[PDB]
Amino acid sequence: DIVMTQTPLSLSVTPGQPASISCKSSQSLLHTDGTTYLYWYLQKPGQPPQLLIYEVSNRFSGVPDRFSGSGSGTDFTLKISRVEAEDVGIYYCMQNIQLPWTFGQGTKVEIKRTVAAPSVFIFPPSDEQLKSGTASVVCLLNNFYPREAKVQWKVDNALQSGNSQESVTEQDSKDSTYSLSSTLTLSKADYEKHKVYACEVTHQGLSSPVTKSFNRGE
Amino acid sequence: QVQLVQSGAEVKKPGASVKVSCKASGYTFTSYGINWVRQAPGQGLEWMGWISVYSGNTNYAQKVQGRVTMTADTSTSTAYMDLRSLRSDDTAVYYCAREGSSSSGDYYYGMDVWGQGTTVTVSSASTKGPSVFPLAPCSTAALGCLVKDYFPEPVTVSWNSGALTSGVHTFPAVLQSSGLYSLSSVVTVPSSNFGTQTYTCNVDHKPSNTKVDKTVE
Amino acid sequence: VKPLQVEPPEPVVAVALGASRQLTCRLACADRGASVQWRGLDTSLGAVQSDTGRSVLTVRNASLSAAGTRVCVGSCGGRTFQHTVQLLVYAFPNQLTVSPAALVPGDPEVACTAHKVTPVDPNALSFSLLVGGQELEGAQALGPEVQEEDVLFRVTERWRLPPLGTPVPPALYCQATMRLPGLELSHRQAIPVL
Repeated sequence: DIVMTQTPLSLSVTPGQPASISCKSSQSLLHTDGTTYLYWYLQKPGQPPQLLIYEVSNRFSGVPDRFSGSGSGTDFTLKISRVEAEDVGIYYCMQNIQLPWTFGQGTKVEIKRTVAAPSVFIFPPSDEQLKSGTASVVCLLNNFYPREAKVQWKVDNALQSGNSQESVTEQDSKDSTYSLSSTLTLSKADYEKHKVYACEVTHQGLSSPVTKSFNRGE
Repeated sequence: QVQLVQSGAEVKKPGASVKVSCKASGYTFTSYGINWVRQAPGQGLEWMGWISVYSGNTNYAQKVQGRVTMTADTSTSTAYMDLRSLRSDDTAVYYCAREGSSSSGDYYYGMDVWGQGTTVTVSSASTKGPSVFPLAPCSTAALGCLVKDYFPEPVTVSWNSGALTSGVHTFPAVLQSSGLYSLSSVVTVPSSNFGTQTYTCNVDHKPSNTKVDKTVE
Repeated sequence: VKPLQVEPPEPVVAVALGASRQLTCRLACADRGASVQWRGLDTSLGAVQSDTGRSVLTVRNASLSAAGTRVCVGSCGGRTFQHTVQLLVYAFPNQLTVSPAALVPGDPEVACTAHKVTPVDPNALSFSLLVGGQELEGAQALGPEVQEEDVLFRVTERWRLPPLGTPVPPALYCQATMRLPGLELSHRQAIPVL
């Protein structure tokens, strides 16, 4: 199988600035008929894949000239002279010369903005849910940049592990920030053993970590 | 407008089988082949197999060879992917795409038109509607709804029947170890407003025909 | 060069009514089991034979019903190629009439009609009045008139005649020109000046 390797796999681009993605195949993509079968696809957040470039350097209908594909043999480059908010998503290269078709890992493109610290919020479980015999505590880090942040759960000062999950939104096109939601889940019984519930947040934008907490039963 | 319309999301148990369809319109079905490409959650794209509409020839990727059959029906302009012996690791969105050249054979475009995709959730869980809990605190405050223990995907959430969109963040669902999903939707508003204005989340889970409105105080 | 090639390669091709056009599709692929396929998208396909050339499609005794778009399709190594060709069937017999048949000084006008022809669009069907090979100056066209007699057409061009002066030309020449992709035909009819 031909191996397609993209570097880098993450790009943070200042509005206006150029972006460049390298795609290398383990073997040449030039066919005996003269065509070099290297293709670029873009998958935007929440949407199906779309054709971006065909045969190395031909832009598909509707693709701005600010996207430009080039290369030959085993080394290829996709350049984007400017990255608009609409351009963010995951870009894939793919060889179409020898079955099975193989894609690169996909390079994630995002807008680079000034660092922005998160607004941190914590939510106790609802009485309604506690009747159900389960307790979820939720910590919200709202509108921060970059997406790299750390949420640490503490119950009575003890770090929690394996009973929390989180997810992050797609980059906001207006302010270029992210929000993150983390959920700690305890049985109603375990919840009732401890008083202090805290979420500890570490971010490039915070001088020191920020803690939000409440006491169960206040 | 060239279009590929795929069948709806499916839930199947490990070891079962699934048949995804891809209905073609807006172009000549027999002048293009059909690829199937999938994407497991938070993963890259991966080519699955190919059906040559006009000849009946196929090619399968290693991951599905021996338990997949792809075909094309020229009577209804529909292509099918039939994947048996399902694994949890088959869980993915499955895309079909037409594959072909310019009208003169001049350029090979590759996959220029894609279907919207079909979510295939290989799971042993049973269909369950969500539980909606308020997310309230103990000049900005945050509030929200926790949409918990549902299956399968998706649910939809809005606030104030679409009238409230500003500052809303509806996060990706996470899959709990219980095999049930959980989702949060929040909105930050001026503090004085939390308490004078009305904030209601509208939660929808079509698979279980579940409609929930929750006002959070 | 791409695997699938058709001869002739032009995207649209012309053929005379009642005449025949043969189109050859071939696919340069290394694996055997490779095949191509002609298909009629807009019209009935015609007769395909698989040996000579490669895949040879033949339109025979062409009627207007044969005009339309056809495509040849073929895959090589998992890549599907197509070649589209559109066929135009035209009627343009050598049936060009003039009125009056002969000109008499004092005649204001002359008309010339091309009979049982198609298409009749001015970009393809054009008329001219000529004298000594050259278009007759002072001649004023009144405008084409399309009429009937598969349903063909008769098309009439009328000209306001200029003063013919002395010596009156021995004859004027009405000429109809047919221009289609790959086609240029003309018929000339004489107009004796009495």
